[PDB]
Amino acid sequence: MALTAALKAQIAAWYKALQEQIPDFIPRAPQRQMIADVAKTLAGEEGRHLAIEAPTGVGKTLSYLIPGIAIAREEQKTLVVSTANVALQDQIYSKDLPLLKKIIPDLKFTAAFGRGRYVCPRNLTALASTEPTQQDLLAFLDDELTPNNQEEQKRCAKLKGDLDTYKWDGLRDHTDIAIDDDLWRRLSTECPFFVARREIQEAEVVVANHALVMAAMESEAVLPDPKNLLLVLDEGHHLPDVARDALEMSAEITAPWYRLQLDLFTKLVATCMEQFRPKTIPPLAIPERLNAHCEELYELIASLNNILNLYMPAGQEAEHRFAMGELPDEVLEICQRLAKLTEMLRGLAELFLNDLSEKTDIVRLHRLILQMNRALGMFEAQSKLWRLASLAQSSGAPVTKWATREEREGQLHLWFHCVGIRVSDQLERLLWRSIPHIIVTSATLRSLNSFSRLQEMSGLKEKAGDRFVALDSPFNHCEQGKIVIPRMRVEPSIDNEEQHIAEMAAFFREQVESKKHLGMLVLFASGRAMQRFLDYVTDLRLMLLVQGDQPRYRLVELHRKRVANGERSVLVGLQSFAEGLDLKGDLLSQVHIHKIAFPPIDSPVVITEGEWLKSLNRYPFEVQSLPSASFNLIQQVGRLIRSHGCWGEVVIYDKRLLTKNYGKRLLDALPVFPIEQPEVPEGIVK
Amino acid sequence: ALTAALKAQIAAWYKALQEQIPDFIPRAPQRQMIADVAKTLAGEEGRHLAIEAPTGVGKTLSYLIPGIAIAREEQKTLVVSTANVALQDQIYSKDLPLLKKIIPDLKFTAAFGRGRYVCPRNLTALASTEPTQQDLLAFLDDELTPNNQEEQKRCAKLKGDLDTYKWDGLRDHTDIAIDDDLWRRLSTCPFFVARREIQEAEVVVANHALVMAAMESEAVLPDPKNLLLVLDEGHHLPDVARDALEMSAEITAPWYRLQLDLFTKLVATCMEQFRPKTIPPLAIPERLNAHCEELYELIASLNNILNLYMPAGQEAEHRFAMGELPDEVLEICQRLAKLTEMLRGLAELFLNDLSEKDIVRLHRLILQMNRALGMFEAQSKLWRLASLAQSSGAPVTKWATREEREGQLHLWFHCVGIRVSDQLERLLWRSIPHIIVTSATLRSLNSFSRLQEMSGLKEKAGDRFVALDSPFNHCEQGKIVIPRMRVEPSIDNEEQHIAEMAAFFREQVESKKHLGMLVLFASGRAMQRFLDYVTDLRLMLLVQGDQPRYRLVELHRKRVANGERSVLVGLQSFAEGLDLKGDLLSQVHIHKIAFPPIDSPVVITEGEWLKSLNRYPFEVQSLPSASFNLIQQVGRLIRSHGCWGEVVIYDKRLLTKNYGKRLLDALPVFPIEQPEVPEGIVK
DNA sequence: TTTTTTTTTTT
DNA sequence: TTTTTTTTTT
Ligand SMILES: Nc1ncnc2c1ncn2[C@@H]1O[C@H](COP(=O)(O)OP(=O)(O)O)[C@@H](O)[C@H]1O
Ligand SMILES: Nc1ncnc2c1ncn2[C@@H]1O[C@H](COP(=O)(O)OP(=O)(O)O)[C@@H](O)[C@H]1O
Ligand code: SF4
Ligand code: SF4
Ligand code: BEF
Ligand code: BEF
Ligand SMILES: [Mg+2]
Ligand SMILES: [Mg+2]
Repeated sequence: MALTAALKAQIAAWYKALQEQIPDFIPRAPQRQMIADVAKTLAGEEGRHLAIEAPTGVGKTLSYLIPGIAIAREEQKTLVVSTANVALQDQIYSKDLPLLKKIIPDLKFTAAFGRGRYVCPRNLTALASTEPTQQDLLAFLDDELTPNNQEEQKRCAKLKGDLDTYKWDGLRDHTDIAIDDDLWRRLSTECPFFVARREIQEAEVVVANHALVMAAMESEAVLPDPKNLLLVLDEGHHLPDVARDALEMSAEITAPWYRLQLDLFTKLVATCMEQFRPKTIPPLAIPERLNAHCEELYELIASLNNILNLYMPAGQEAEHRFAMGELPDEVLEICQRLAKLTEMLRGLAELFLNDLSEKTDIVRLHRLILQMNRALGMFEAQSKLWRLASLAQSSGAPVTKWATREEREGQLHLWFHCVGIRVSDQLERLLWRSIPHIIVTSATLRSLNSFSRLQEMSGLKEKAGDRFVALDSPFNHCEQGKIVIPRMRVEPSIDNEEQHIAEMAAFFREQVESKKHLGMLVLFASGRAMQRFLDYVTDLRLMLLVQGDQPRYRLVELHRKRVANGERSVLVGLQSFAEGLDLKGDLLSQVHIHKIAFPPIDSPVVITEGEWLKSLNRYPFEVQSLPSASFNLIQQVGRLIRSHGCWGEVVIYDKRLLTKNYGKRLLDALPVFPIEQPEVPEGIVK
Repeated sequence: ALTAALKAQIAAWYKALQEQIPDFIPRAPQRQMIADVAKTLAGEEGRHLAIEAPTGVGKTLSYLIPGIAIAREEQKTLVVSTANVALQDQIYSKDLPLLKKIIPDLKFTAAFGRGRYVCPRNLTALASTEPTQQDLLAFLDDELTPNNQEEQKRCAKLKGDLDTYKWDGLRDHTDIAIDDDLWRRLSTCPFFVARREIQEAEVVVANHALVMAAMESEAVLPDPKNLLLVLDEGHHLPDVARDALEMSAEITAPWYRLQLDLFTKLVATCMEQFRPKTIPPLAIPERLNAHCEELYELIASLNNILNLYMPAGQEAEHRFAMGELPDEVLEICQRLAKLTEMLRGLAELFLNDLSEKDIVRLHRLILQMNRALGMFEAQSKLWRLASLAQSSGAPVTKWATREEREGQLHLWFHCVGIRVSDQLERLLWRSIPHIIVTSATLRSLNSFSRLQEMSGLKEKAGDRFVALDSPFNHCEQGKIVIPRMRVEPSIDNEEQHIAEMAAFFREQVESKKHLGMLVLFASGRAMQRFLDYVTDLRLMLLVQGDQPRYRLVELHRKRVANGERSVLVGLQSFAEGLDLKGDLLSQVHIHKIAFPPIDSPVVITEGEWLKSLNRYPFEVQSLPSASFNLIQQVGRLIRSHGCWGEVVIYDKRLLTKNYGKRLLDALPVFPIEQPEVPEGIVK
């Protein structure tokens, strides 16, 4: 419970070694506060988890890293630091942690990423063949990867050498060679993914992202045991959303495909029995029983195909969302029985998998193990899906339910989808009650000056011993920067995107001509808006580092290097650069914000949530839209001031901050800045 | 900190005490210990304080005065814990009353385990129900029925003294004899009255076992953060700790199959009738059944493996050397730890859900779930320890026992860490802000390293280690009398040696030079045997086992005060904290050097681990505790300036053997006389 | 009452 | 080096 004397001493010595390690170190009261509270929670002195809000630039990273590393070493535990995206992962791994390793020269830290971001060596080799192709029928059936053209081949040769000259580690984000979305789909499914994941076991600090932490809690195969984990959820305000996205379930239900899956599974169970018989035979493994079971399950799937197909236009890609997540009684009945039958088949598959796997006819057995694993995976998905479709509520809210008919290989496949609108109870099972003590931190945790929204979405509760701390900002923003809202003619509506982007490009272009700022950042709410904006500043492309051209944090580095040379450099990007990115002083003195980032509203889950909110007589704009845009605006504005020596301005090109009823509330959530309103040149939409 | 108001207050109380003790003689180490205990308890000087003061210095008042002052200034409960119930009673009926005069608003209570309280229901049944004559209907019911009428009458006078408020309900606080069988039936409302008194008492007088339990089952004491804790006779703490931290759980395969079947059916019935609005994955029937099957198969395998180590179909035992399990058994234990921990969590979750939630049926399910939780708590802790290779830098003792109860055999698995320093660190040292550990025997070979290694108290943590001096003039105040026993106190000579000791003792009584005597034995066997030679002296003997211990002490004091000779005879409980100044005790008879029994699986495994660390087990486990024991025993005699008399030690190995020097050198310097012994007539 | 539109990650 | 069974609790 109580912090040891060795531990407090160790934290104090490291934190003091910081004064000599940041030569321009200035004491920060909230940093000290957050060190103490983080130490208390992680060491098990006062409560379960800590949701601690500390404003942008306070220095939260070192605030949780220092105590976390101390307690990890003393307790022989693993500190897991999770952030919102790979760019912020890279920043912790490449900038914060190395600075801390100057103070702790034996610190061992790694970063963890999902398998999909790692290049596959077989695909890379095939993609980097000098003599690539024939347009053979043989080639068409043998469609192992071909280098589309010669320059792309050259890319793959470069990446292939740089893998073997060890510049590249295997991750899409960790090379300077730009790679295409489709080319990455080709490149990525001993190998870099396993040599990367091996380092987790011996690392004291693992830098992950929230998606990977969610998958890790449910898989239970990527991180160490939860009881041996110290977990910090940096930029924690994204956890519910990520959790909701992690717990979405989708499975194919196309009846002929489903019947074939059941046929194969029957055949596979029987062959396991005849070749590697278990000691006790599962009742469900008896052939008459097993295909009685499979026949009932198939007929249920066929009827659900008929029913769902009556909703959608025959023979076209389509979708149908059930309002309020309420299924018709017949469909719910079917779902409940499918949950039963697919769970039973899942359990049978798991049983055979364990039996075969314990047996470790080695090659024959390995083939059967892989097959049984694939069947097990399929029934796992099924079971989760139908158990979710059968719920009338989950965490006090409906479950979004919808079906799609989508195309692959010229064939339509029927898919069914379920998403819990609220997810708190699942967070309780996967994180809150599984990890002894967790830090949830961010500069934007409170909504309307309350932890109420967060408590509703995450499930964290005072009654369970969760603490909620709101810290102050040490910087005097009015003495360091200014918010500038140009008097644009057009609000950034939907009818005005071209006009507004052209007027923004014009003003921006004079700010570049002003030569007042070597370091600037341009932030957009959508890729389309950004790509559209780049059409107006083409003559400037040499000075721009744009998200998409090189991996995000490699762009950040290039920016740091140019600004250090007295060169004008402009970062252009999206959400990844709008949050957590740390550019001190001259590295970022002018931030351009394209818009208020109101979230998109077209998803089945978001509109089902909207109808549920309205059924509870709550306004969806107030609940699901305005806080998202407020939080985003606070983070974006927060890119500017990172120190008492930071300086400059935040241009916000959304006149609605003064124009609409919600503009006052948005500005009130921000740090206090003087506001200037300069005039705008003519915007020539092209 | 130690404010001026608090210094003055402690000062003033210690001032009034001089008038309440008119035999007062100034005691320097007493003053020192008072200042150190106040400093530590107020937080001024580190974390915890291990302070050794010699026997009789007056430690009780030394820690009581600062503790009460500081506890009162703030809003803390001073928990005074000592080694046994007899010492609890001595603090409660003697010392605390003595400074309650000075502080007439002082509130103090004693806390004991639930086992020491009578269940008023059971007492009522036994007193108000005639013995049944042999009738199956009576047998089938197995209602509490007194074996005979004598027993019924005695339960009736126990109930009369209870309801007349003449008996507090504690086994130790009535003079009516109660054998272990009858107390087993009388006990499970006095217990809740005692706990309520804990809630607003300024001083709570406990024992070490109850503190340990309070630290793991967090319900007997208040929030640790609001506690001041003194551990009187603290040299017992590691042992208590070790004994409390032993985990055992049944693993009988048929029994285990039964328990898993019941838990499965119980979970399903909860699901069907009080479904929690969130289903835990493990509660899905296909998964809970797969889980329980795997668990059962592991338990059956473990049963087979262990049955290979133990004598065939009988009461048996098997201990794993060095606490190292065969690799297959380690694998099984690790998997059992996971599986039982998961089932424990599921039972807890369901208990929480039912509990937060059709009163009669649901109450029934809640009690069933709480028992299931209990069973899986025991299992998961046991396997978690069985899985460890080391705890607190030492092996984990691991062994299985097969015992018979009602015509069937039960298989049990037991684990106990040999060192518990880290567990004491997590449960005590890091849980209470400031703790006094005090005793007359804290150092061993004139160093605090033994206590440091056993307890986990360390300087690094800001724990202080103080050794005070004795004011008393032992050489000018008493003698060590070692008679020339013909036979050593070995094993095939015990009858002979007890007959000689009885003869010498009998002449010491016939001399009439001592009004107060204490006879101390190392075993109940030896004491009972020696009593066979003094039956004619029975009327002046007060013997442990005949009345509760401290009530024997009180009778002893009354008789001695009225000029009648009195002889206390007892064991460990009379050997340590007992205080009899002056006339109450001028002759102490020590039967033996109390070397500890070397019989425990834990003690054997410790012996071989010491050996593998190239340490002589005699030097670490037997001799130091014999020295502490002898020092404490000898320390019963001299309690003051003007105390007088002698300590007869009937173990001639203090002169014959080579550890004799070291035992004698560790005592206060006493002249040693070696008188002749009468012939020993073996009865 | 109010109002709003597409980022990021992993399975 | 040599030792041998008290006490208390969940
Ligand atoms: N006491 C301090 N003095 C000076 N710079 C600091 C101090 N603490 C942190 N920093 C640096 O100031 C910036 C703080 O930013 P960061 O930790 O990214 O803030 P946030 O809390 O938004 O994550 C970083 O560059 C960090 O290295
Ligand atoms: N200053 C003193 N002078 C004389 N007797 C004292 C003094 N202080 C305490 N005593 C008494 O001496 C006896 C021994 O004290 P006690 O606390 O039993 O010693 P120990 O330190 O071994 O526990 C008690 O009766 C106590 O009240
Ligand atoms: S293992 Fe994953 S990465 Fe290595 S080759 Fe097979 S697929 Fe490509
Ligand atoms: S003690 Fe507890 S159980 Fe025994 S009677 Fe009083 S209340 Fe009922
Ligand atoms: F809150 Be900081 F800008 F990451
Ligand atoms: F040290 Be005293 F005998 F309690
Ligand atoms: Mg940050
Ligand atoms: Mg004492």
